[PDB]
Amino acid sequence: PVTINNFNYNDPIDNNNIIMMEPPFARGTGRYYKAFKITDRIWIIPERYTFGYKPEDFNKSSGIFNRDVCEYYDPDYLNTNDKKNIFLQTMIKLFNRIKSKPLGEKLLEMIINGIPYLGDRRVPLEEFNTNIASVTVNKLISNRKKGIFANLIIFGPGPVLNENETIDIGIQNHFASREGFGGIMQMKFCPEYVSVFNNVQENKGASIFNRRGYFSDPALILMHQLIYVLHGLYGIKVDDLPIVPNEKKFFMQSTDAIQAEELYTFGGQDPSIITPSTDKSIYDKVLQNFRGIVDRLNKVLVCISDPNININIYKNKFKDKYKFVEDSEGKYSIDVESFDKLYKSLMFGFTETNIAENYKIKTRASYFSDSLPPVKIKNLLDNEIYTIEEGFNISDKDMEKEYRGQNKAINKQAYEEISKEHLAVYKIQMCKSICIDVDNEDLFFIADKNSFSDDLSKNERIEYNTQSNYIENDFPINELILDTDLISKIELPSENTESLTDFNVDVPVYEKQPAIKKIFTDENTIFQYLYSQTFPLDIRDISLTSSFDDALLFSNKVYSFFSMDYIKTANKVVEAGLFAGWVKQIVNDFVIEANKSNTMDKIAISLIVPYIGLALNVGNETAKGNFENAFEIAGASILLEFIPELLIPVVGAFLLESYDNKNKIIKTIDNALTKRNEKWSDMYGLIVAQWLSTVNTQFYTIKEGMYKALNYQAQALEEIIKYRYNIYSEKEKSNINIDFNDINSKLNEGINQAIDNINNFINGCSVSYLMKKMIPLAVEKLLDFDNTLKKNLLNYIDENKLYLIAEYEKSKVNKYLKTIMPFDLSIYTNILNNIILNLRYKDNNLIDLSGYGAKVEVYDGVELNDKNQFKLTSSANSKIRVTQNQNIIFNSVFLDFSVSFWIRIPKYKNDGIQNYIHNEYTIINCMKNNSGWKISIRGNRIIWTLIDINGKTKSVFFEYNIREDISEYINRWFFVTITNNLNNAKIYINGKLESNTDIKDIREVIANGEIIFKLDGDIDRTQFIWMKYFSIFNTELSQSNIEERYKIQSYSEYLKDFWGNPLMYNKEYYMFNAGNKNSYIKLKKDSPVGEILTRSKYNQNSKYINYRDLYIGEKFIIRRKSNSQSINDDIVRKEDYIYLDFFNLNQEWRVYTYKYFKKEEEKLFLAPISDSDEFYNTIQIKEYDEQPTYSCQLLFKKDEESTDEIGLIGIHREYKDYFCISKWYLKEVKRKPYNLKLGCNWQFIPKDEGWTE
Amino acid sequence: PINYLQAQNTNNEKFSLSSDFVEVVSSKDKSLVYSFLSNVMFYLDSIKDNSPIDTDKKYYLWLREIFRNYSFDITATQEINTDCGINKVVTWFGKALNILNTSDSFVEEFQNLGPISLINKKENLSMPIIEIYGIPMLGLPLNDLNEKLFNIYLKNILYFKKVYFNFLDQWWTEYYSQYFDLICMAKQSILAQEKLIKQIIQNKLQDLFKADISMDKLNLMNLATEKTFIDLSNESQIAINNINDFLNKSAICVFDTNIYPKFISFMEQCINSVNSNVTAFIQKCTNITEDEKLQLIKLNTFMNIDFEFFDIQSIKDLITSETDLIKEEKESDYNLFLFTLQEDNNKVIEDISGKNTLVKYSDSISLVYGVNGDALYLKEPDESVSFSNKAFENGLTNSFSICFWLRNLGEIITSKLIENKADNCGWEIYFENNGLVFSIVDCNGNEENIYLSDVISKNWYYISISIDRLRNQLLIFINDKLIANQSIEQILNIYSSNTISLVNENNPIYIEGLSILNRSITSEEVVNNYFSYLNNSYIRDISGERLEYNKTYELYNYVFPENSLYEVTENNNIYLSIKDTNNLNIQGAKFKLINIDANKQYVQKWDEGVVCLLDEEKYVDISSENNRIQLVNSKDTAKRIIFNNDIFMPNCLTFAYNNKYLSLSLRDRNYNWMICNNNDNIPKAAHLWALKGI
Repeated sequence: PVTINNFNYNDPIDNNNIIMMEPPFARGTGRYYKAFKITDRIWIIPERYTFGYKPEDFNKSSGIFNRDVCEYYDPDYLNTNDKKNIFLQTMIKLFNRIKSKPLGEKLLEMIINGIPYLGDRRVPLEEFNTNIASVTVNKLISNRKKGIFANLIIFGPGPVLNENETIDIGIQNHFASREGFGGIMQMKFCPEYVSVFNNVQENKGASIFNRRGYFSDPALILMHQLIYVLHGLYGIKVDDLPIVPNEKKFFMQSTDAIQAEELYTFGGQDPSIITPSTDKSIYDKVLQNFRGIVDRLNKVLVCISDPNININIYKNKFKDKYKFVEDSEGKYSIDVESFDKLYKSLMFGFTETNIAENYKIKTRASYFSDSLPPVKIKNLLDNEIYTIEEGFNISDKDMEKEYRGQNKAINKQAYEEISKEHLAVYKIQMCKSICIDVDNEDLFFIADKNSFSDDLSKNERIEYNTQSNYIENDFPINELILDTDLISKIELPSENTESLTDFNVDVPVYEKQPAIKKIFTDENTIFQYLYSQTFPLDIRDISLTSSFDDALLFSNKVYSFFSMDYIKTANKVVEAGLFAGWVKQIVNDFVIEANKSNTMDKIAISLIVPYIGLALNVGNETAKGNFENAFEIAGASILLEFIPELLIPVVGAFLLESYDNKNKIIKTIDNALTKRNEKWSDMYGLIVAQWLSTVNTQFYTIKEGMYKALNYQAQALEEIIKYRYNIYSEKEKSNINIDFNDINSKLNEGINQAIDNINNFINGCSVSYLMKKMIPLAVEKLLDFDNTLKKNLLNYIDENKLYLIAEYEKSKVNKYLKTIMPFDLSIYTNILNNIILNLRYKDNNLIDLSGYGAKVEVYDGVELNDKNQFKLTSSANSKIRVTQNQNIIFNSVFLDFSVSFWIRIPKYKNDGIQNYIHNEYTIINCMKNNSGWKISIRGNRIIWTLIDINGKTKSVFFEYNIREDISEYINRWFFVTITNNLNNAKIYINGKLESNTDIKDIREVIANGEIIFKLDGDIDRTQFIWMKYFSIFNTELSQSNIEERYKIQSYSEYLKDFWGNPLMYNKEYYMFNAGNKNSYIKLKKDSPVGEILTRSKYNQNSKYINYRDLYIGEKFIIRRKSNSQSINDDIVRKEDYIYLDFFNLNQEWRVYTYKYFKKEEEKLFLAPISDSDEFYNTIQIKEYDEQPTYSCQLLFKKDEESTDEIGLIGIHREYKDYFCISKWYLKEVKRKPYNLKLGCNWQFIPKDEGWTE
Repeated sequence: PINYLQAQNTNNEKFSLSSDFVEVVSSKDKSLVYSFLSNVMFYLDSIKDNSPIDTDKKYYLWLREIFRNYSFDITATQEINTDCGINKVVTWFGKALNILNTSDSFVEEFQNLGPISLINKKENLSMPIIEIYGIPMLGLPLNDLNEKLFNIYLKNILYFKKVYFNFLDQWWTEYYSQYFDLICMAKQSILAQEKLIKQIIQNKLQDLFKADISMDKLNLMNLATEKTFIDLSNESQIAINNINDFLNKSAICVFDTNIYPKFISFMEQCINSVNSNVTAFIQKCTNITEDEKLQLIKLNTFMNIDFEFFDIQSIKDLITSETDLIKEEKESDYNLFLFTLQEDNNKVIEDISGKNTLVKYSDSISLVYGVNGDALYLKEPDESVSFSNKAFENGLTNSFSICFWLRNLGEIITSKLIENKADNCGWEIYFENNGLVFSIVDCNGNEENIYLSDVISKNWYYISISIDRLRNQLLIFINDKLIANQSIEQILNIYSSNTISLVNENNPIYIEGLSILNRSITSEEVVNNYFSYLNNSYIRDISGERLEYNKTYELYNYVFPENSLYEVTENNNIYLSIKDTNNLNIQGAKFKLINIDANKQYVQKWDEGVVCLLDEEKYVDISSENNRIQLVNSKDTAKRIIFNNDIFMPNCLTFAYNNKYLSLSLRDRNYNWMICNNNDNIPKAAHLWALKGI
């Protein structure tokens, strides 16, 4: 339906796709531009937007245009035909990328179909007119002029490259695209100089490269502007109460008025800033405009300008555009449901956040988030950099995880930083009564109290037909996606028409303003404190001080907000012998000083960071005194720099009508109650909007300041280390081995963890402030209004007591107006993940799903299965080779990383217990030159060894007892995790810490970058090891995280056997009871019951080994009962209905139970397969225990559809242990926590190659 | 430490708390008592010189604040990163017992100094006497000598354990004894502080009794005080448990970081002797090759790792007694955990939490499988169920929560559901309008009624209400969402009664999994329980009831939850499509689910079946030309679909064929066909379906 054309700037004019356009703003002043029709009704003019701007404004000066962007100027840009062609091809590529997905195709289709109405406010309703600057545009055909219809015109960037904009045509101070009619909309755009942002509000754990800055995708910016184009075309770019910033104080950011359209377009929490009253006002204005449009359509009879126009075709087109409805007679009418859906989709469906989520792009979290300087993209036409399908985040280039393609630190080859010479910013010079310059974008944003509507104070007239109107600022994007049609073609009229004659139009005028404002203030706040932590590049020998004044006095002194011990250590000077140790200790102390929190349990908040006040001194002198005590005593209001006035209007009283018709007087009371509920939510929405636009912004600024302060501290420490290293002599430097990349990575990880803690604390503080100091004030007046409404309703009823035969109504009112509508914040709101080598199964082969593109080579000697289990044997070709990207590796210096997997080791050969005890064989190796880590297995132990460059060895192992009667680790799957940090190396088994060692003596470990899975050593030919779910993390894992991962990896739909493998149908099994681990079942010699005997034990040769036989007793088998599901899969699933048969001689007998028994217990009835009315033969398999386990329970049921439980199979004893069914167990399983030692717990043991007599 | 402990006891009934030990001991009047409760004393000093307590409202507020401050102070902990994981240190352990109380925070010293610093007698180890007999000699072949050497190797390994065990016993006798003594001294301070607070409360209540207040209010205040005493006892027990865990972990890590290295060092100086003796004996044997001797020496030599027996988990399981296991088994957070079983015409409903609540129910009640088990079914009008327990009296300072599953089969006039009200005090739940209402009222007139909407009939709902009086926070969840987070700071004593009544009042209802907890719950707990309860291998309709075969249903797509698919004839073929916006009045198509085992009634996950559509008894087939789902009048040609569902979308199911999920398709000239999709451009939410009872 939508086609992207191809051409070049030098193609000859054909007057069909390449034309000599006359832009509307020319005002009949000639100056045609070569225009290209990329798509139907869409044109591109690769030229600079010089309409309104003076030519001298293109060069940078001391002035500025906008006070919230880092402007960039380049007059030479777009000065040669070649540059024009590059711009045109980039536009083509961006449009193709947009159309590559259904959502973009739908947006483009709506733009194309949304042709402007053929008129405006200055036209009689009963006729069309095209001689308007907002409808037709002129073109030159001569080598005189004709007119053509257009929707969108895209120009090149104006004086400011990184400031894209969309412009609508206004005439006589009236805009036709704000009044339902619509008009031609222009754009100024540049795909090269995109903006940069940060994700301080988003937590991704202790990620090295997180919060390093991201650059936007030009396609997303283009779609963002196209949303404005769509809104303008559909005539819903209406103006209402703007969000005016407050500029009374000095620390408050200044900005131009913000309309609701921008916040709606952005999406997320932004629409919550618009009060529901303003939402309703905009909705009503749009509805009135649409009513005017439909009246015009119904009253149209003829056309004047171009008689060749087919009026019926255009009427049908407009009907399709506005979703009107044609009656049987022919009249056009508005359907409320269709109009509501259209409005919600246009305003809340097409949003930047939704588009980014659909296209898998990263973007600003909120409209009020801070903005960084822009960057220049090296080349957007290189498919190795920017692909249409995946954009920057190319999966093939290992750039899909965490939007790595957009990260400034990762994709350093895809952009160039802008020179500060050309950047122009609006700065405030604060001088103490010496003078510090601060970018205006770094100040607090506080909306003035005049930005919020007080329409809640107006009286409401309630009638029988009154309806509750509630606009939900949301729309399911999936519904919009599924509404797109990618087959049906368009049937638009011809774009050509009569030439334009009327050129009256209002061209905007722009003027620069000074970029510097000087003010005087004697207050030392966030800005002054932040400045004190910066030093000139010239200074090299700096020193940390805890005195803010001292830091502000001497350039060589840098303020700090950490413990005095850290300050003393940072300044310490040591000989080269202890230099590496000193660096390690100071880096660890930096990571520890940050990461400091105190638990909070008296606030509904979890943790508090104590050093914010020292860092920033924000609010009522937070630095002085104990910050924690001040917080506990005065709430979170201490942190705020400005307590804002709260607007709480007095809800106007209702004025009900007097309808004599009981029915039409009783509906009025219910309408009043519904309207009251509406007023309640309107009040909640107003309070939330005020909180978001006055309080939360300050907290976000505090978070940004803390991030900046932490970065300043890290930079100062790095500079100090560099200076001290340079002080040392050449020989000492040669002796010393230090990698600054490791220092930077560790500092960034510490900063990220600290920022996570700060983010959680600040979010808790803001939410608590909203719930405690804002809502109750509104609720008080809401209760007052409720009482007033109750009084009004009662006299209304009394005045109509003669009518409406009323006690029920009085009771209903008294009951309803006693309750309060709860406040729901979610209405207005919206794995470890530090993994680098997640190995998984794709198709008869292993791959790395971490997203770093590790190269995996699997040899023919390895057996794999769908259960992600792979087996290593003694064959030379049973080997796996993993090559890791050099960029993504574990820290060599501080050595913080973890390794997790599931393992299964066979049982020691009975005769070969000497080789078992003495021979150690490696199973995993990551060694390059005798340095690295490896995992080996000496019989009865699992050793993890670590060797440094010098040759120092540190080992941590885990030994599972081999004397146990029934071992839980011998040859059953179990979960191994190994964790290493700068100091200690720990080993956990099945989520429980099992051992640790001190590795303080380790010097340095070099990563081999080549992991080999292979059994190496003096192993026997029969050796074989099973492994599963191998993964590596680049951080030290906590006990809770390990336990959670163990639980997650242990969950499966199916059931597990004794070894831990899936339980299968039609597979011979032996039964093992957890409560009687030493007992087995043997069919009675005479009676048809199973006697319980005692398991045998090893008594052959050695006192050093002891175990109990397992392959004894009757061989059981599970048979599918109904055979309903497909026979392809034989795995047994929980709650399945089964027959528990067993092989006796050559026959297959079945386990039954007595239909009626008096006593609690009753011996089972083992007998051949048959059908009878005296026994139940249906068994359900259940797993009551929530924690991981290989046990299961068996329950007897009268029938599949019956809800009567018979009892649980088990063993009891009066000696004479018996294999029975008990009704008592039915209760014991429910007594939390589940008792794993109960007699109803069962396990199945199939013959396995890993267990021998 | 004993002096500090004795400073916390007193005989006078009009004493006063103080934090200066020297001031307390120097007190001639003996009117002072030493206490480390900072918050309680600060609060007491704050109200000092204020209006006297005369009204029961003031007394309730005073008691609530005292209880809150005492609990915050006693249970205070600070988490620190130790080599042995993370330890929850007790902040106040320094001020009590005068340990590491020199200056600054106690945690700060405890971090910059090992846990060994707590005890006053360190370095008590002593090296045991070691007798390592040397290998005796007669020659023998490598085949026989190998077994001899292996036996000697095993014997030496065993001796190296005997020594490890001796060192462990030394640690237990000399080091763990001091930590257990510290534990005993610490739990004595907690009881002393509890006694002090109780005496303060009793003195204040006695003073109030000599006022102009009605006898009924005074009795209510006395009962509230009695309940607050149990609450304080629970808080003190929590503090005792924290102290126990913290000090036990400290002792274990002391062994790890202060004794094991010395044992390793001592044996490192003994493995050399064994190795030398073995080498000498091997060299003294003649009938063996030199390479054989080298290999044997390489085999029979001990490295450090050969005598490392430390197992942190074994130590933890070694200091755990049967009493600890019994306490863990007997520890429960439920004051009522309903258990219902139908048996064989012997329906049993009872509490299994161990609190033995007396349940009185009429024989008219029934039991049905509601969500994941038998559910009380109140059908006949005027049916009542009552649960009796003293703990249900609630009071002033006690946090609890109700949790259950509800299904209303009636309409929507007002109707009581659950209540524990005595005239005015207590809490209530009742249907009102098209939703529920939760009301809590104190004996002083303060009320708090919340309306929870979207409780329309014929739907399963999961109600979870929590009252946490430590934060004065009220949390109400429905399904898996947070509806209310109100504050109850103005809600005083709600002492109501010992029994809560459950009634129907003309509205039939299923009630399942009723549970009463003696503590507040978290959002994570509610979400986990809600999603784990529904993970039962059963596929449910949109209502929430079990999906069953041969029942007439209507099919909806999750993306469009108001559009029912209908049949459309195109190109002499019948396909299922979505109703257009204009023609949204056509009656939706009705479906039926068939199965190979026609006896089976209730659908289960992974079940394979045939979809039956109702005149000619149509069946579902998958077109091989356009991949759309068409209808064929023959069960032989119909496909065998597999039914499943997503865990996090419990009431919506998924169809599968050849491992391909059936799903909707993009718009096609006012149609949205049902297809067997493979493209990735269709949102993953489009292959989730819902069946509604017709």
